[PDB]
Order: sequence, then C-alpha cells, then structure tokens
Amino acid sequence: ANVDEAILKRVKGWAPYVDAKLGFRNHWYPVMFSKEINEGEPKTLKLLGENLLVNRIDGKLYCLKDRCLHRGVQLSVKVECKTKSTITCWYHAWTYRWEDGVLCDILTNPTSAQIGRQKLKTYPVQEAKGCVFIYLGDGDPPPLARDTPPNFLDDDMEILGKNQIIKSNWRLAVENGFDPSHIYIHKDSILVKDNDLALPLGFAPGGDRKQQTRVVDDDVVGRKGVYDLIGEHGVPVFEGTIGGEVVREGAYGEKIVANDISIWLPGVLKVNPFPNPDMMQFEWYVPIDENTHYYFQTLGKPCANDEERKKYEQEFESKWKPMALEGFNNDDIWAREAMVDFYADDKGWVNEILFESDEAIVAWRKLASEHNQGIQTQAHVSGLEH
Amino acid sequence: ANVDEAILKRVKGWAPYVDAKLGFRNHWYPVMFSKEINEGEPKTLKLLGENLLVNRIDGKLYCLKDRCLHRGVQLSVKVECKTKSTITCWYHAWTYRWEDGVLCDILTNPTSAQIGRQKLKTYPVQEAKGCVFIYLGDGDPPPLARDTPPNFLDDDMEILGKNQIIKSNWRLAVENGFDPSHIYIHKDSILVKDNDLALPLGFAPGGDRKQQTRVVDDDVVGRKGVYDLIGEHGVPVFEGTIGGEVVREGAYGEKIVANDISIWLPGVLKVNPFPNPDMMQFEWYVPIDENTHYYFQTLGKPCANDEERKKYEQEFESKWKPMALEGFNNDDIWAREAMVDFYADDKGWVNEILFESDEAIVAWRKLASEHNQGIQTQAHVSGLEH
Amino acid sequence: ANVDEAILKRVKGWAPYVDAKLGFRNHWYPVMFSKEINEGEPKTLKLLGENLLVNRIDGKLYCLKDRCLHRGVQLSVKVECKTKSTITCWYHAWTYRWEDGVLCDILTNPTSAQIGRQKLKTYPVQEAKGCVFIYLGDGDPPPLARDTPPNFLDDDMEILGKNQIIKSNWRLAVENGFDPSHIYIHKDSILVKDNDLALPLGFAPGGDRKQQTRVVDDDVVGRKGVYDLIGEHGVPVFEGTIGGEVVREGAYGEKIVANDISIWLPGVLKVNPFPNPDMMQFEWYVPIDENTHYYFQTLGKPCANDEERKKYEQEFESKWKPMALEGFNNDDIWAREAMVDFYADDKGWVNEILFESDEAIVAWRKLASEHNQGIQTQAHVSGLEH
Ligand SMILES: Oc1ccccc1-c1cccc(O)c1O
Ligand SMILES: Oc1ccccc1-c1cccc(O)c1O
Ligand SMILES: Oc1ccccc1-c1cccc(O)c1O
Ligand code: FES
Ligand code: FES
Ligand code: FES
Ligand SMILES: [Fe+2]
Ligand SMILES: [Fe+2]
Ligand SMILES: [Fe+2]
Repeated sequence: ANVDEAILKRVKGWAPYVDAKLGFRNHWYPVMFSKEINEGEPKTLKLLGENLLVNRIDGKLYCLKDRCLHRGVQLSVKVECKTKSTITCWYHAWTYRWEDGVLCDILTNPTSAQIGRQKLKTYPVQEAKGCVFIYLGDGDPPPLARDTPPNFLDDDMEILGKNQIIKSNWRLAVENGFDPSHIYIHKDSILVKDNDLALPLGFAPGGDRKQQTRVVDDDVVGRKGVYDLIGEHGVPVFEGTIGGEVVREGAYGEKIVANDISIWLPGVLKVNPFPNPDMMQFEWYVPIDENTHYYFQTLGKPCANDEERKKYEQEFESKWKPMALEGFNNDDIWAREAMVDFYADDKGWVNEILFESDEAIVAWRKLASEHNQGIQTQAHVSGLEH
Repeated sequence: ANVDEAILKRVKGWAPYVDAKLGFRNHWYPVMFSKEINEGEPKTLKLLGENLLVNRIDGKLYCLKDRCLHRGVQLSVKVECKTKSTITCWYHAWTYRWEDGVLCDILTNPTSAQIGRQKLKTYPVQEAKGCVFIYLGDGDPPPLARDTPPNFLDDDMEILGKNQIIKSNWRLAVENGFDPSHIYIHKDSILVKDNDLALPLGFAPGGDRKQQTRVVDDDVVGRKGVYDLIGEHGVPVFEGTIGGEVVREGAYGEKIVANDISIWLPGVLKVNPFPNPDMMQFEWYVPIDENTHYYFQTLGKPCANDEERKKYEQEFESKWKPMALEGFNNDDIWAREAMVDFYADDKGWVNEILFESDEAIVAWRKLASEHNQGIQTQAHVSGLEH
Repeated sequence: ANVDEAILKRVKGWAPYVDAKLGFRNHWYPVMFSKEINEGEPKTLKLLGENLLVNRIDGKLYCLKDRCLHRGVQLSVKVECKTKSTITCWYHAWTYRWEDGVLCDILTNPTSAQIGRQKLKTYPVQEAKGCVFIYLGDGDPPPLARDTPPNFLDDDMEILGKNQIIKSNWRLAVENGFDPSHIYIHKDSILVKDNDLALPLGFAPGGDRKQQTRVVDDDVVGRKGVYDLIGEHGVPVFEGTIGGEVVREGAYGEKIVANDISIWLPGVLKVNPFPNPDMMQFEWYVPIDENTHYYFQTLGKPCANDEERKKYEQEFESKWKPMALEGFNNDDIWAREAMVDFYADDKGWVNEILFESDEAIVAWRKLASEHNQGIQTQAHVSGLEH
C-alpha cells in the first residue's frame, strides 16, 4: 500500500512493518496530557496522518475528524461551538454532534435533505495517568492495557511527562530506543555522572539467537512486545579498543539501571529501572505523518499517598525532567534524525548491514509485522470514495 | 491532460472543468491597472503558467512571452530595450520586435541565418476601464465584451479596483464567490454593521432544480454565465437553529444588496447591487499557475460627469476599498485557502458531499465545461517541440 | 539512467551528455584548496551526489564515504577520530581505517563477526598546485594530467584561486563558459575598463563547421577537449545594430586576451591569456548534485622564484580576485542561474534553438558524450543492493 512492492518482496516477513510508514491502525496512542485540554477549549492535532479535534465536555473527552464532509475544510480554521454538544463548520454551518459525529443541523439550510443522513468520523478517547489516549481505529476499542507496557496502569504508579514533535519516522525512534548497542551515544550524558550510573559502552553477546530476546504473545491482556535479554548470556563492554588499545571506557557508577528493557505495540518502550533505581521510563513514538512523531516521554514512580506524589513532582521538575528526559534523551532525538536520509526512499530497509545486537530490532520487526492490528494507508487519510 | 484520467471518468460532464487546473485558454483576462504601467517601463507577470512581458510604446500596450527562443532564459532578468520597437535578450542579444515578436537582429552575429526566420509568441493586449486585459490565446481575439460581465463596459460606468496574488487555485475562488450559502462567513463583516446591510445566514430553497439558476448561452455578444436565482422561490434564513434553539441571527439592516449574482467565463463574478444600493462589484479570479490566482476586484458606479467621478474616487479610497474590498472580501480569501488541501490531489472533486445550494456551482461547472474556449496544458506552458 | 528515455532518443549522439545530470564518474575533480584542510581536522563535502570525508594524516589526504555501513548515518554528524589511522561512528562505534576503509573494530561488540569483513568506500585524493583533487571513480586512478588543461601542472605555474557553491547544474556552467557569443554579458564589466581590454560584442563566423573548433583526442597524456576557433576565420563584432542603427559598441582597449579558449573533460575551461596578457584562467564546474556545482576558479602565472610568487599573491588579492574572479565572472554566475528553469525538466536540451556560435557547444557535447569515463547514476549514490 505505502512502499514500492519490489522493496516489500526483498524484506519477506517484515514486509508489513516496512509498509507501515504511517503507523498501525486499530491501536491506542497518547497525544497530549489531560491538563493541556480544558473544558470547552477544543484542540487540533494530527495522528496517523489524520487531522483530529478533541474537546472536553462536562469533563469528558470527545474526538472528531477535523474535516468537514461538505467541502473538506478543517473546522479548526475557525471553531464555532454554538451548543455544548455540537460544532458548527465556519463555512456553511454544517453542524455535528461531538458524541457521534452526526450531522444534526445546517444553519444555512434547515431544510437540507443531508440533515441526519451524514456522520463525521469519531474516535474513542480515554484519559489514564493524566495522559490522553486516542483509539485511531474502527469498531469497539480493545481495553487500553493491551496497548500499554506492564505496570503503567497500576493504581500506585504516579506518571509525569513531556511531549514534543520530532522530525523522524516513528520506526526510527522505536528502533533507536530498543537498540542495545546505541547506549554508546549516551556515554557522555550529564545524567551518567551527576546520578552515578553504571553504563557499559556495549555488549559481547552469548547464547543462541532465541536467547537474545523474550517474545511476549502470551500476556493475559493481549499485550505484544519483546524483552531485550542481551545482558543475560552477554558480557557488558566497558573498555573500547582500537587495534587492542583502550581508547574509551564506560561509566563505573554505583546505580544499576535498565535491568529490563521492552518494546510493545503499537510503539512504546519500557526501561526499568530508569533513570533512578526506584523509577521506570515509558516512552511512546506516535506517528503524526511519515516524517514526524510525538516523542511522548513518561516517568513512573510508585507513590502510596499525596505526600510521596508532591515529593515526586518536585524532583521530576527540578532534576529528572532537565537531567534525564532532556539531558539523557536529547541524544536519542538527533540519533533518530541522523537515520532519516538512509530510510527516506525506503531503501535503508534493504541496504542496512546489521550486526549481532540488532537481533533485538529484528525480533521487534517480526513481532510488529505479525501482531499489528492494521496498516494505515493514504486511503484511510484521504477517506472513503463517492 | 492535467488530471489523472481515472478521476476525470468519475466526474463525467464536468470533466473539462476538473481538468482545467491551469485555466481556460482563448479568453481575455485582466492582469493589472493601466496606471501601473508607464511608457517604456516593461513589466513581468505570469498568466495561465506563462511568463509574459508587457510594454507601453507610444501609449499602446504590447505583450511578448518572457522566454528567449535561444536558451530559454527570461529576457526580464535584465531588460535591454535599445530601440523603441525592440527588446534585446541580455544573454546573446537576440532582438525581437514588440509588435509581432519577430527576431529582427542578433547583435552578437548580424549574419546569423536565424535572423527574420524566428518569432517569439505575442498576445493581444487591450485597455478598458483603466484595466489591462491580455488575450491568452491563439488566433484573432474575440471582442472583449464576450469575456466581461454585463454593464462592465457601459460608457458611464466608472471602474476603480484592487489586485493581489492569492494562494489558491482559481476554481476555488470562483466557486466560493458564486456559493449562495457561503454568505454565512460574512455574518460578522464590519461592512454589514457600518453600512446597515440586510444579510441572511443562508437560504431554504424552493422550486425545482432548473429554477435555482438562469444559464445564459443566448447573450448577443457571446457571453456565457449563470445567474444565482436561489432567492426567487427560496426563503432567506435569518435564524440559525441547533436542536430548534436560535444560536445565531442574520443582519436586519435597511440596505438591500446582491439582488442579482452571476458568474461568467472565463471566471468573473458580478454582484449587483454591492457593496451599496447604487454600485456593482465585478471581480475576476485569474489563473497564474495551479496554486495561485490574481484576485482582481473592481467596483463600478455610473458617473455622468467629472464631478461624480471625483466624488466616487474619494469614497472608494476612504470607505469602499477598506470596508468592502478588504473588510468584506478578506474572509473570502481565507475561505478559498481553506479548501486547498482537499482539492490539491484532485480528489476533492469526487469526495466532496454537496447540498442543495451547491446547484449554483454544479450549473457553473457544466457551463464552464461546455462553453470554455480551450484547456491550458503544461505543453502550452513549456512550448511546441523541436 | 537519469533522464526520460523519450528525451534521450530525441538527442541521438549527445544522449550520454544529456543523461549525465550528476556528472561523469572515473574522473578527478578539485573540491577545495590544500590550505583549507589541516592535520587531523576532517572535512565533509558532497561530490557527484556522494557525501565524503577528507582527512589529513601525517600531511597526507585520505577520503572515505561519509556513510556508515551499519544504519546509513553520516559519521560527520559527530566525528570521533580516536586513533590517527581510524574513525569511529558516533552511533555504535563501528571503526574504519582511513587508508583502506576496512572495518577494523567495533567498540560496542569487539567479538562481532562483521569485524574485518566489511569495507567503507574510499576514493584517491591528490594535492597539486595547492588544490585538492578527488578521483570520484573505481579502480586505479589515471594520472591527474589527463583531467587537467594544458600547462596547469607546469612547475613554474603559480596557481591562486577561489571556490564557492553555485545553484545550477554543472553543464549550464560549462556551456556558458565555452559559449563564444556569451561575451555580450561581459560588455559592462569593471575589468573591461579598469584593465583596458579589447572585447568584442560577438563574432560573424566564417569557414566551414569543422573550422569553428579543434577537437583534441590526440593529446599524449589522454586529455580530451575542444578549442574555440571562431576568431580564426571569423570577424569580431564591435558594433551592434538594430535595423542598421548602431545601439551598442564593444570595448576598444589595448590588452589582447583570450587568444585560446578550450574546454576539457571532466569540465574545466582554460582561457589564455586572461585576465591579463601575462596570465591564464583555469576554472572547473564540479557536480555536487543535479542542482549545484563548485565554481572552482584558478589564475595561473609563471613565477621563476619566491619574489615573483610574493608579487603575484599580492596583486591576486588586491586586484585580480575582486576585479576579475568576482567583477568579471559574477555575470557568469547569474547567466547560469537564468538557464536553470528551461533545463530543469530535461526539455531544454530538445527545445533550445541554437545558432552558429553554438557549434562550439555542440562540439563539446559530442566530445563529452564520446570520451567520458562513465555516467554517475542514483544507484552509485544510494549504493550496491543487499
Ligand atoms: O534504552 C536504554 C538502554 C540503556 C540505558 C538507558 C536506556 C534508555 C532509557 C530511556 C530512553 C532511551 O532512549 C534509552 O536509550
Ligand atoms: O456573493 C455574495 C452574496 C451575498 C452578499 C455579498 C456577496 C459578495 C459580493 C462580492 C464578492 C463576494 O465574495 C461576495 O461573497
Ligand atoms: O570565455 C571568455 C571569452 C572571452 C573573454 C573572456 C572570457 C572568460 C574568461 C574566464 C571565464 C569566463 O566565463 C569567461 O567568459
Ligand atoms: S465546508 Fe463545512 S459546511 Fe461547507
Ligand atoms: S538566451 Fe537569449 S540570446 Fe541567447
Ligand atoms: S550507524 Fe554507524 S555504527 Fe551503527
Ligand atoms: Fe537512548
Ligand atoms: Fe463572499
Ligand atoms: Fe563569461
């Protein structure tokens, strides 16, 4: 659908992942924080190439396609919400219900035969952990847990975060995050010194292929992911040599982090524990279009009462956001950007030369290829045909 | 020629209009005001995708293609008019007559065999009502009146105006202007209050389909257009309801405007009377390229002597330009812009969902499809082949 | 390979030149001055569409493709030269030798099976006359002299220069430089007055076709070029007439320049003598990509000792650079730019209408078509396929 068929033949058995340049349909995706959208103040965003409107009405979130059925304009060019339950297109006043998208009135012609006989596309929206998730899919949504990493939705788990727009395809972001050897780029992070981390330069793998990862297709809520097990039979590399001469060393700190690393559909990474031995990082790479993604970062820490939550919030702001989310992950951002050119023409997928640690990524490409709930296409974006 | 043949099959009987993304050839178009081009001061513009040069020589206008026959450079990069009757290309001095475009000399080789045996394309130019019209066509031009709305060329009719470049396809501009229900966008215009207009929100049409418009193919000078007759059997809407609740009202002023509205080939709208009961608006949407048009606005008012003309000019400057041409039509401009995305891939023409007032636009699409004097193509732009 | 096959059929026997939009492979090209690259300070550039890294190591130049074999990132995003003889990719520390491009180590996995079994592309580099030349080709390079104009590599010849990036295809630059009638554009140059040059407006050619040029395929070092002989049987034009009236004259100075003019593969012009009767100009138009070239200007003057070289350098800086390289050749730059649009769609090659002086260019197109060492393609740029 999205990629030259000749390229897809050459990547037999990751073909669906390579074709998924616009992301996977029929999954939940986070797109903003609860606090960023107030009652009766609609917001625009693009998700899987589709312009959407989100509104809060009586505290509850509704999502409509931001495209009038009449002449295809964005309603958001000029929002006219003239009753709590509706939005009126600024152009000829076609009026839609937030709840089901039905065209319930037209101000310019209250006798039109279109009234009650057209419906704008809606998508389910759910808040959880102060995060807004949209189900960019058709039919009844699965439970959110299916599309979230283990422990993200535990009651005591306190989630704080940052979101921004990054100029790479979402897959470059996923692959970079789940890439065992990419740790090399983090070797000079401020967070490595100022939080005393142990961080290898890389890994000398051991064991067979299958032992490099755990493929999860047996989780009870239907989650699908891969654990990076390179450290189980593998030896960490702390001395980097060229011609046998030591030219770089890893970091010899006390704090042990990233005991478990896992990537889940539709494209969320869990690193545990990180950036501190008492915390978790969950980050999403959410497809906006083929060139762009939301880098939706969250840090989870169990909190037992309001006091622990106050405490957490204060170190999040003063330490963990500037030192980890920025000071550690900024390098991830420009690593992703550096892969764009080679993958832009879809040929990177056939001309890359992989090495042993890339077995984690291969396993993700196969898991995504097989367990995704649908390939988003340009036809989904441009609509059904009249 | 311009649009995927599969899309053209799906719009049977507006096909030629849908294909006409570069405009219609063999029509007159206004491109600037007389006063903007002085004796011996040539100007560049693009029209139907073609770069043109216009010059005033002994008070009379001449138009040449701004593209040297030799290496395809624009002569306008550096104009060398070295005799009244000629222009010399800055590059190898190939020299052309303004009057007929004939290559009459080459300064770099006065013995060249090309001399007298090559001719640059010319187009007829005519001034009328202080407006410059170019016939972007081949052969002897028709009379200007064919390509102008009724009454624009009456002797007493005093024409004043504004021109600018707008970033939409010309057809989006035409359709917006002739769109009976688009009046909704004008509901908050400064001109509606400060000139006390009656302005409905829209119309509940009545009568049959044929009664919604008058198709003119019987006018004596060969004009072809459509009158919007929605108001004849239709009821104006002044109260906009959602779920039966009044949420917006129209404007209840004294001044009656836009009794007659008509769109003519090649793409000029006449609204009478407007913006005042003693005036007319004629506005053109002139194709520059596929993404761009001149929004050539004029206001006509009968003046019987120099005194009335002085009077007119002074209210034009102080009131009608800032309050109407800008304060009313600015909303038209961004309405046109808002349609670009849906029509950019040529699919809007098949995926729009029209309603009853769009019968005016359908009638225009059929009139344009049938009575246009030619479809401009990329081959017209890039030239005949050697 | 690069141009619609239907266009190539229509230019039978310049087809290879018309297809060579990315330049000719298996030739030497100058890309920078010796002084611009210091010991251990690597530089990035693009040549024939390929991103390259150049380094100076123990005073000697090495060139590697700036593209990691692993995930296709540019090593130059963050250079890590951790031993004199190597460069380590910033991403997973794949480490390459400058000398042969062999992947000799990976810091992230010193046990990888890739080590010693992969090789990054290298290109030969040679300095001569304080100019850096790269052989953008495969196999053992020919001697540099093959790809340089006569006399450029004479021991006494002192070479000084300027380089910059110009936004046209390299062929527009070549053709402009070797274009006998383009001298018209130089008629108002500051250098024409302030250095008292004789400069015609153009030429009335005489003799037959073959006498307009000397095609050199008989030079002993394998050089291939064309001499412009228009002035041998031709008459210079000093009076430009329109309808027999003199409207422009040439320049009637004392200093005779440009007695011999020659264009050589891969695309270097020699004008002798110029810009002074005791000097030579050699300028290259080096393909960067399809839209861009290095305009690599040099002035050669025989110097017999360090004193003459000091003298030369001082007038180069104070006079010849600002007055000639800039004050004369700046017009060349915007002439080249003015041809871009007509040649952008590859149709200029069929729709141009040539005249008698263009016989020099035709002869160059045939010489290039026949004696080029290879056509650079997008496949050379994007690589061999896995
Ligand atoms: O993925 C990792 C491996 C080892 C140490 C830290 C990380 C890590 C944590 C959060 C986000 C990332 O991109 C990481 O690379
Ligand atoms: O087209 C109209 C319909 C009703 C009231 C005013 C206008 C009008 C007049 C001039 C230019 C326009 O775009 C209009 O919409
Ligand atoms: O090519 C030329 C012909 C006659 C006089 C000067 C030149 C010349 C010298 C150096 C570079 C150029 O582009 C020229 O046109
Ligand atoms: S485009 Fe929205 S009502 Fe017409
Ligand atoms: S391009 Fe105009 S004379 Fe050569
Ligand atoms: S991209 Fe260079 S080592 Fe991985
Ligand atoms: Fe990372
Ligand atoms: Fe309007
Ligand atoms: Fe020149």
